Amino acid sequence: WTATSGSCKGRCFELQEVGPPDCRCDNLCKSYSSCCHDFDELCLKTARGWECTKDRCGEVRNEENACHCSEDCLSRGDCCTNYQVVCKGESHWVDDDCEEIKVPECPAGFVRPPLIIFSVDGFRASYMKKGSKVMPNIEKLRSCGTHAPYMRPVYPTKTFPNLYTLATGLYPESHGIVGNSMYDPVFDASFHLRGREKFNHRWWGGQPLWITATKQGVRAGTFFWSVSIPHERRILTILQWLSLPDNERPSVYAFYSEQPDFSGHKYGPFGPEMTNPLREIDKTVGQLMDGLKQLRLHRCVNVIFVGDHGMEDVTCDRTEFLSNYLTNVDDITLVPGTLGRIRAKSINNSKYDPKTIIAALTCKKPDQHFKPYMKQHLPKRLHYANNRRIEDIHLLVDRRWHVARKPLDVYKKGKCFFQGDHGFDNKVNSMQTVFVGYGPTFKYRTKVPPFENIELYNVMCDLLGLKPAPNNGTHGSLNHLLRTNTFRPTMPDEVSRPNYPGIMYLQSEFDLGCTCDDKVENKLEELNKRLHTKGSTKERHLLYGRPAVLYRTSYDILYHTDFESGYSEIFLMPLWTSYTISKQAEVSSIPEHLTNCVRPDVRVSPGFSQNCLAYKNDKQMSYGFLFPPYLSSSPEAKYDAFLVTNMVPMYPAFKRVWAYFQRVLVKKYASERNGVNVISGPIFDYNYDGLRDTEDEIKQYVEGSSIPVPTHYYSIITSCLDFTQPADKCDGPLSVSSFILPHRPDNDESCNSSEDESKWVEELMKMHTARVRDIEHLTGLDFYRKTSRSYSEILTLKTYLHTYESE
Ligand SMILES: *[C@@H]1O[C@H](CO)[C@@H](O[C@@H]2O[C@H](CO)[C@@H](O[C@@H]3O[C@H](CO[C@H]4O[C@H](CO)[C@@H](O)[C@H](O[C@H]5O[C@H](CO)[C@@H](O)[C@H](O)[C@@H]5O[C@H]5O[C@H](CO)[C@@H](O)[C@H](O)[C@@H]5O)[C@@H]4O)[C@@H](O)[C@H](O[C@H]4O[C@H](CO)[C@@H](O)[C@H](O)[C@@H]4O[C@H]4O[C@H](CO)[C@@H](O)[C@H](O)[C@@H]4O)[C@@H]3O)[C@H](O)[C@H]2NC(C)=O)[C@H](O)[C@H]1NC(C)=O
Ligand SMILES: O=C(Cc1ccc(Cl)c(Cl)c1)N1CCc2ncnc(Cc3ccc(F)cc3)c2C1
Ligand SMILES: [Ca+2]
Ligand SMILES: [Ca+2]
Ligand code: NA
Ligand code: NA
Ligand SMILES: [Zn+2]
Repeated sequence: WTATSGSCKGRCFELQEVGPPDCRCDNLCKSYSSCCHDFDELCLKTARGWECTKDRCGEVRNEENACHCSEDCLSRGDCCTNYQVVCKGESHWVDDDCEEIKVPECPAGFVRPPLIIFSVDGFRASYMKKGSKVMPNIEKLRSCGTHAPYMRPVYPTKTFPNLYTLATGLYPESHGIVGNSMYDPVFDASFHLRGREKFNHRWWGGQPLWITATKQGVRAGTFFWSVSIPHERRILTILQWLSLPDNERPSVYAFYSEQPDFSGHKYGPFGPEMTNPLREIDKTVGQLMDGLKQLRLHRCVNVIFVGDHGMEDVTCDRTEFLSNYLTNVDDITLVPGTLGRIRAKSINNSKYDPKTIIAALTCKKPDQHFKPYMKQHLPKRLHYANNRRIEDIHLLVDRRWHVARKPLDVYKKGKCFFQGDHGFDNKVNSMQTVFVGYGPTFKYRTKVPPFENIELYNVMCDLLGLKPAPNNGTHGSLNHLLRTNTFRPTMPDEVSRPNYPGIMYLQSEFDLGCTCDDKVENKLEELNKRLHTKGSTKERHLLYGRPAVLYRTSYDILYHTDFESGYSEIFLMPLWTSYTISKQAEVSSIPEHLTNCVRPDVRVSPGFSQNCLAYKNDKQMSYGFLFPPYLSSSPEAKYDAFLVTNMVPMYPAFKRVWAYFQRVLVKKYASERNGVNVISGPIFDYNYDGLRDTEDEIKQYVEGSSIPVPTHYYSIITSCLDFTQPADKCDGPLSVSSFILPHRPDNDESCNSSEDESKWVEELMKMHTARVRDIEHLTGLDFYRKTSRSYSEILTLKTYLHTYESE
């Protein structure tokens, strides 16, 4: 119930939301059908449109008008945005030359530069260049301010997850808005674009910027706008709020445009009909900036122009139907479109089996345009699993395609409406969106590399003097965007110090069931091999210092000629193995006599070692090595690679991947990058939360043993950004690529896996590309502790994702 017979007189776009049944006058009242009876008359005035003209200049104030051209409008804060231009001979903001804003130039009583977020729905990154001729205000923001060539959204690349990620700094799995449509089985409730369940606060987790601000004494404009409030009125409302007295005036504001997404769905991302909505958005930016100029705030406010996601060409004819794969299609519920999520239609159906659904969807058609996954097997870079609102079965849809349950769903929702959609994998080029920052706190005429939208919350907090709530950004990684207000983090403190074991065990103390043909025997070289075991080559193989262990554990540093490792006494294998391969390095084979060689490590007790007999008896599990024997520096150094302390558990199907990486790809990268440093290791994430598992969370061991089975294997591959310098003698910035490969007992993910590894392994690794920060979370390790570089620069490096998309 609403008693809509209250009034909006003096309450138009009030900031505090009043409680039912009392009627409302705020920017969401329309969405709730709760506005007071006189809201349209008083708060949505339209008379005479949005622009002054010469004949209105100095008019007598008429309070029916949408905006004002009368002499008193400036002091009232309600002039049309073109008032000074039409009536006082001033220029539009866009026609003024760019001049660096070295310091805020703010009116008396401003405590801090305000922040205005200008968010555009469906604004694909390439519109900045492709539409630049019809967007002159946006182009001035972009060229005069700080911009990225693009900004990466989160997955799924849908509106609500991405706008709420912008506001929170959180992955969708953590904030809880995991799609535009959702079912929460604990609540037994559904969230939809249409309707009323989406208003309940239990959907919306984390802490959005407006709450963060309010909690710390900073006032916030409301970030949401009911669809029927015209854009011109949204802008005039912001400008009116900016004229409030100092004690009442918000410091942070957002504008939201439904364009160009709305037209992009109908016309495609580059439809000829797209020119007009891009023009109209630019006009709106112009209104804002002209309005700020009238208030003398154009060199005071920080403005962020940001999109939520891009837009791809998608049509009804590019739809895959689950009815063409599954016999039992009426036993499932599908969340359809540009991603798929499947669950049982009835929780009472005990014949529902996800294994059989996954199998019926795997590599069935030669050009199949989606791939099924248990959510825990999705690329870790997506961070899309750890929420009960994410169904166990996920379909990753190829760009340009849709998935649906049955054909009747697509023509009874038989011709086609739409030409554009989004939601795909967030590394897809067409899903990338925009970022521009303009203002005193941003840099002048500065291009920055692409970054992820999860990082902006921290920066917006920095722009407002707020302490961010706990989030998934890496605070400091965007310091290079800012003139001032940088956040200067310290490196985390190492929690566990390593042991440095010497030779403490005799060979005969080991009963590991291992054998090695190594009984093959000099004082020149004897001292020399001892030196290697004490760390004499470590400067070459450990280039950025040893990783810091950020949790409590027992581990040993093991040195060798060709590699260094941090060996866990708890997990019976390395946490990390580091080695450098020069451009000139040669690949060799595993000699015949060493094919099955595993050697006891006399620095590590039998009790903290793996054993070969476990692998013999586990018919499912084999082993591999972290430092690859193929890249040994000499026949004698090769023996080190067969130490039991370099061994890790590997399914034979995974060994195909791993061996190709080690034998072929590492050397290829060293040739292309002028040497690489590699750090490899295991990851255990059995509860798919993106964070390192403790010992008691491990669900699988090598049969009969205490040797835990990794869920994934990582590698971090670092070289010199200036590739004329070798990786091991680099004076300047670094370049990195990394992966987190799922450790799976089949290659069902790769439909072409019966072919030679040269046709499928590298494609797999690109899909599972990762940020160093992703690996940090998953291992509790902190990398790049000892470089010549600034810590902020290193944080940027750690957040880099190598995407393997072209321009
Ligand atoms: C990205 O950044 C975020 C934010 O930093 C990281 O997420 C944090 O991760 C922490 C560890 O996983 C987690 O800490 C836990 O907090 C519990 C209290 O949580 C509530 O309060 C906080 C603070 O206000 C609030 O933010 C939480 O909000 C979540 O839950 C509500 C639903 O009620 C949602 O609205 C909201 O969207 C959010 O959901 C997300 O997080 C939860 C997990 O909290 C997931 O289940 C969801 O799927 C979703 O992803 C909460 O309202 C606290 O109780 C936990 O403590 C347990 O574990 C510790 C281990 O040290 C143990 O010592 C304790 O005993 C305790 O265990 C007991 O409970 C167990 C389970 O019932 C039981 O098994 C035991 O036997 C014990 O009885 C824990 O400390 C923190 O909440 C989240 N924060 C958020 C906002 O998500 C995230 O990790 C980052 N991601 C990456 C990849 O780095
Ligand atoms: O205003 C809207 C349309 C809208 C209208 C009425 C209702 Cl009843 C609802 Cl629910 C939505 N929307 C779109 C969805 C959305 N999802 C999450 N956050 C926001 C706010 C926001 C704005 C800018 C920004 F950079 C970050 C966040 C937004 C903003
Ligand atoms: Ca959107
Ligand atoms: Ca985990
Ligand atoms: Na075996
Ligand atoms: Na396969
Ligand atoms: Zn859309």
